[PDB]
Amino acid sequence: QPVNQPILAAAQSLHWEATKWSSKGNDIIAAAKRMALLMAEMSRLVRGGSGTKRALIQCAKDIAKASDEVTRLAKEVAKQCTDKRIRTNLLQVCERIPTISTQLKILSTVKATMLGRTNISDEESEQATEMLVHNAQNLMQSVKETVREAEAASIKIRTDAGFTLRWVRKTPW
Repeated sequence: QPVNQPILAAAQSLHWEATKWSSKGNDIIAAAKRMALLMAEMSRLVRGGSGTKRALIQCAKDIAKASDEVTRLAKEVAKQCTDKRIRTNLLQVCERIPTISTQLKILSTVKATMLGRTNISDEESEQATEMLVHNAQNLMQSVKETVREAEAASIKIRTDAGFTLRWVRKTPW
């Protein structure tokens, strides 16, 4: 029942952004929603005492897989974008995500191995937790920025080229 509040808040931050749009014809939106949902599960798992070890590692694996989908798709959009200013801005963020999510897998495994066990101090334990939480905030923020910029980039899409990603806002009606 206990939940690591900053991870849950980072997850809700991403969710608030992703749910501004429909997933229909929008994978970036679908993957971002999945990440937000998985990251909320992560806050339960880090704060949960047992059985977390297998689930903590799998949750990080799921989140990293969803991030590769976000990165892969956001890179195509940058490619089809005429505005260099937006194209350049989107690409760096897309590039950073794989590094952050690779780090999520490492830190989740570290936190998972160091659990239940009384060998390590409460200091090393909290630190492992804080490293994980920091990575989670960074990841949530990077995907949120990627969602916002990918939408901004769609406006400038090369005229009549390939297939675009559909941006429909659900806030109205």
